[PDB]
Parts: sequence; C-alpha cells; structure tokens
Amino acid sequence: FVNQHLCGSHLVEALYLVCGERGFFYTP
Amino acid sequence: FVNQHLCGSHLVEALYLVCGERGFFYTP
Amino acid sequence: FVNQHLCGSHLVEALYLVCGERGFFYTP
Amino acid sequence: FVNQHLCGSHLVEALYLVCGERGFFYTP
Amino acid sequence: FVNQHLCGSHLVEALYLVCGERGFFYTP
Amino acid sequence: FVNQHLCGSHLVEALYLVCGERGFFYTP
Amino acid sequence: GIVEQCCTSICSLYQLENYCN
Amino acid sequence: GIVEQCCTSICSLYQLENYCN
Amino acid sequence: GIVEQCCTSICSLYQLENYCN
Amino acid sequence: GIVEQCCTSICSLYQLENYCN
Amino acid sequence: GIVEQCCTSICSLYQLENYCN
Amino acid sequence: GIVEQCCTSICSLYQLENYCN
Ligand SMILES: Oc1cccc(O)c1
Ligand SMILES: Oc1cccc(O)c1
Ligand SMILES: Oc1cccc(O)c1
Ligand SMILES: Oc1cccc(O)c1
Ligand SMILES: Oc1cccc(O)c1
Ligand SMILES: Oc1cccc(O)c1
Ligand SMILES: [Cl-]
Ligand SMILES: [Cl-]
Ligand SMILES: [Zn+2]
Ligand SMILES: [Zn+2]
Repeated sequence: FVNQHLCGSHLVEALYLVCGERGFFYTP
Repeated sequence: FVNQHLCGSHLVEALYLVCGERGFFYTP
Repeated sequence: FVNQHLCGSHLVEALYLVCGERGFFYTP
Repeated sequence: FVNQHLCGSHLVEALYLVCGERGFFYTP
Repeated sequence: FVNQHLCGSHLVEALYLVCGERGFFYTP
Repeated sequence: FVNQHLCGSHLVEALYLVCGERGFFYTP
Repeated sequence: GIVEQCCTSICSLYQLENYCN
Repeated sequence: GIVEQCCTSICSLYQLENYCN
Repeated sequence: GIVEQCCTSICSLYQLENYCN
Repeated sequence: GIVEQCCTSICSLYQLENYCN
Repeated sequence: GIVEQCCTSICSLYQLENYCN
Repeated sequence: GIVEQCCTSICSLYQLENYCN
C-alpha cells in the first residue's frame, strides 16, 4: 500500500547512512 | 569522497524504485 | 492533507527517474 | 553527466515545494 | 510513530530550502 | 555554489537521522 | 490525475511513465 | 512546535519560514 | 523483516544496523 | 533552461518559481 | 561495481536493474 | 562549520553527532 512503499524509501536511505562502506541487502 | 557518498544516496533510491519487491543489494 | 503532500514529493522523484531526458509536467 | 542528473533530482524537489498546487514543468 | 518520524524528514528538507543561508534549529 | 547547496541537503537528512529527539542545528 | 491514482495504490514504473512528456 | 503544527496540516513556505534563524 | 519491523515502530540507528552486511 | 540556470548557480526560491505552471 | 559504473556515467533504469536481487 | 568539515571529507555518524542539540 502506498504508506509501506513510501516508508521503504526512507528505510533504504537510513540503511545507506548507517551501514556505510559495509553496504546492505534490502529485501521488503 | 563526498561526491561518491552523495551519488550512492541517489543510487540507493533509484534501485529501490526499479527493483520493487525484488529488493536490491548495495555494495560501495 | 499532510499525507498527500508527502506522497507527491515521492511521486515527483519517481517521475524524474522514469521520465529521464523526456521530462514531465506535474499537476496535483 | 551524473552531476546534472543528481542536480535535477534536487531541482525537482525544490520545484515541488515552491510551486504548491500550481505544479511545475521539468524539462532537462 | 513512524508517520511523524517520516514527516520530520520532509520537514527538515523544506526548512533547508526556505531558510537558505540563514539556517535553522530543528527541535521535534 | 551548487555543490555546497546540494551537499547541505544531504547533511540535513543525515543530522535528522543521527540526532533523533535531540534535533540539530544547521548553519551554512 | 496522478495523486488520486498513485497515492491510493502503488503505481509501478510503467503506470508512472504515462505522466511523462 | 514544528511537528505538531506541520505534520497535522500542510505548512506553506511562509509558515515554515517562522522556524528559520 | 525490515518493513514489518521498522514501518510499525521507529527503528533506531542501532536497530537498523542489524540489516547491514 | 532550468538546468543551465540552476545547476551552475544557486537559484533562489523566487527564481525557481519561474518554472511553476 | 555500481559506484564505478553509475557514478561516472548516467545508468539507465535497465542498467540499474542488474543490481536487483 | 559543518559545511567546511563535512562537504570536503566524508563525516561519520559520530562526527555528525557534534551538530546535534
Ligand atoms: O504510487 C507511488 C507513489 C509515490 C511514489 C511511487 O514510486 C509510487
Ligand atoms: O506541512 C509540511 C510537512 C512536511 C513538509 C512540508 O513542506 C510541509
Ligand atoms: O523506523 C524507521 C522507518 C524509516 C526510516 C527510519 O530511519 C526509521
Ligand atoms: O540551484 C538549485 C539547484 C537545485 C536545487 C535548488 O533548489 C536550487
Ligand atoms: O547513474 C546514476 C546515479 C545515481 C542515480 C541514478 O539513478 C543513476
Ligand atoms: O560528509 C557528509 C556529507 C553529507 C552527508 C553525510 O552524511 C556525510
Ligand atoms: Cl513520507
Ligand atoms: Cl547530490
Ligand atoms: Zn516520505
Ligand atoms: Zn544529491
């Protein structure tokens, strides 16, 4: 639903910042 | 170093949109 | 309402990415 | 080419905020 | 709650743009 | 001048995430 | 148009592309 | 302050500007 | 996983860090 | 265009308003 | 990697799709 | 300031925390 899709996008930005040069897999 | 860092941020958002339910992997 | 305003902002980023060198008109 | 592309992304968000209900046009 | 956290993040971007070289304090 | 401006935008989002309930100050 | 359509259901990139020029 | 005000109604750029330094 | 966890409560940076590689 | 004007100098909000509909 | 390919040239959506799971 | 320190080198989250209230 739209709210979950929009939250994800914020979630990936937060992961980008936290994970740094480690990276991440994103699976929703 | 700031440019690659800021580029990655954009990259992550684009991968989020293009990958949908598959998710993606981000390796810096 | 706030939720629609916030959704729009995501919507324009998604259009930017999809439309590429074609561009878009955004009308809410 | 990446710099204009990443600039456009910011441009689009700013136009969204400044234009409100009028919307805007984005031509790259 | 998640919705308020997400709204904040949009709020700081809008303040960045409006306030310009003046800056701002953000207190939630 | 555009580069510092676009960097600030990213900076603001990162400060939002790292500071949580404390908030932050942004001085350009 | 776009807001009523894409803020009520997730629009795919194919749906969004209809709004391009 | 800002969250109670601007996450319950759309704040215009003029409303937001009150929070500038 | 991440969406059910972090879209229902605010995940801190410490919670998010669990999803890093 | 907006990219020539506003990716080479910082455009004000007033200047950006020239690209509203 | 994606940073070498896509921070030095503009990657299309098709190209970005190579980094989906 | 933050722009001098953090737009010329990548600031860690620890370093960014120096600009919290
Ligand atoms: O339905 C939507 C709403 C906002 C962004 C997006 O990619 C899709
Ligand atoms: O009321 C709001 C909330 C968030 C961003 C914005 O521009 C306005
Ligand atoms: O719980 C969340 C959801 C999205 C972004 C974030 O930093 C935390
Ligand atoms: O000149 C610019 C470029 C990008 C965003 C901003 O709003 C101003
Ligand atoms: O080549 C790129 C770099 C960053 C975002 C974009 O999606 C494409
Ligand atoms: O050094 C920086 C610059 C911008 C965002 C980031 O969080 C770190
Ligand atoms: Cl949102
Ligand atoms: Cl950028
Ligand atoms: Zn959002
Ligand atoms: Zn950027």
